[PDB]
Amino acid sequence: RAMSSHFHQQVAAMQVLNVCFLSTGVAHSGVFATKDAVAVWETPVLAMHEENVYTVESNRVQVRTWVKQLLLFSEGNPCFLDICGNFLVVGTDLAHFKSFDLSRREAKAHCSCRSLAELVGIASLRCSSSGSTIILPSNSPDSKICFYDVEMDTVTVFDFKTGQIDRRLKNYVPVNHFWDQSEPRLFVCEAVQEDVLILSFFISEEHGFLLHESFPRPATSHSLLGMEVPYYYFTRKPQMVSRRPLRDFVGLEDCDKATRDAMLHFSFFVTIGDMDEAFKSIKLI
Amino acid sequence: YNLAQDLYLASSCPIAALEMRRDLQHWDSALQLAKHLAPDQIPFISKEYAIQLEFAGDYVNALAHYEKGITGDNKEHDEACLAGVAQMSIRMGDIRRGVNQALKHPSRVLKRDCGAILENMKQFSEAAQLYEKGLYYDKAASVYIRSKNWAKVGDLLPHVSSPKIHLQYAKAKEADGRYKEAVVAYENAKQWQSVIRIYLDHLNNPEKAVNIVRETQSLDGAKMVARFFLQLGDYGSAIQFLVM
Repeated sequence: RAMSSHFHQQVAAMQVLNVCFLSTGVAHSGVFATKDAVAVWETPVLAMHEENVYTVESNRVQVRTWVKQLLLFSEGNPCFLDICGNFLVVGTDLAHFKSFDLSRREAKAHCSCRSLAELVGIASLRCSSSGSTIILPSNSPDSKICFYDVEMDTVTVFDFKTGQIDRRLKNYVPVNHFWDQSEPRLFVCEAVQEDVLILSFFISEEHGFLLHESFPRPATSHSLLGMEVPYYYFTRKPQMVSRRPLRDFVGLEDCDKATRDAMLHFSFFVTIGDMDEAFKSIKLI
Repeated sequence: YNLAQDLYLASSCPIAALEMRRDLQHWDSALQLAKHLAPDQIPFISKEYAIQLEFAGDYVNALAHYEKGITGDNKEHDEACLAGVAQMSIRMGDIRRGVNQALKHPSRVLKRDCGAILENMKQFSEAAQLYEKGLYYDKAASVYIRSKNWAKVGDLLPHVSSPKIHLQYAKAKEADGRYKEAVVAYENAKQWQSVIRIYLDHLNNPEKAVNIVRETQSLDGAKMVARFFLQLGDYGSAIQFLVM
């Protein structure tokens, strides 16, 4: 089977159906896992948002109890949901997507409808915690990767073959992607050779896109489940969750939130090249 | 390293201990040793100590070691220590003394960083003075806009290289309604967008408007000035005067 696996809020779920709460270290067609509620899925994609349910009806989104909220699509049937932070991206396979805010009681459209085809099928969508960054165009996946700049209202397309970013790894094609659960600027990508390599990048508005980490997929791991500080979490080839501390993050796994945030800043400024700022961030450590 | 130091002091080359303490960035221990072995290194090491104290955020001891790291021979070292004392005194809230040492240091870079420090304390006037001292008219205009003291903004505009501050000051004048310093600022802001709008609205000079279009390829108000001014029988020549 496809073994639809997800990771969110330090909860990793694999369809077998192993559920690992790695924050507490407890192990027990698609599955979505949070700290409190786990939802299995008539919808192409559905998930829990606390007690909210993101039911995906024909060109429509609803929230009901275990009918609460309604959202209308004017744009193809939405089939890509990704909740991160307090923002949810709802995307289709017809080069269109929207971002809805969840900092309030109900989902409100943070961004209006946009056309990926005008800017540039869609493989999959993912979102950041802040929701300001919203993707793989295509039914085989394509090397190019698109990120929609909501605030400045543009698109940035990075080509795997050429290593160039157009504003509107050469033998690898992305097949899966995720985001860090704390830093909206940290993005990850799984690329299969046209073997499998994991590329983590930092999205800096004032500098662009940066090559943060580039490491081959571990032998025991077969798919990129995601990350959460300070571990890359992968689906292990048959605890079916493999956690690898980040290369910079070796040794500070048991530190407090302030120290891990400071060395997160260190890694980000190293990707920028800001040696001085990374030095300042490390200073207290 | 404790045993290594204990053995070094008993050796025939005691200063070696200081060296390793200096090589281990143990500046406190290095200062403790240097009072006996090498007192000439007492200032330099002390300054380095303060630098670490500066980078650790412990500014109180950084000020003390900066003022304790002053010499009478190395002019560059003395100037660096004086700049450190100025920055610390500024961050102590002793703003008068801090800016006093800021004035009496021949280095524009100290003014550059001190402007940012004052921006951290948000003292717009002091930051403006510091920026305007060495070479920084643009940052002085920025902090003056933050303080909304547009007289000094206009004074700095001939030397201001930032069109954004020109745009902000022109918007301020549009709020004031003079519409003439606004025109000059917009022209310095690469904003004929607003110059032609003012010539359509306030100055009402169609001839200068079309001259602006001819000399700068103004577009946004190009059709609009003709639309407003086409109210005559021969005003078709005017709607052709905009090259249509």
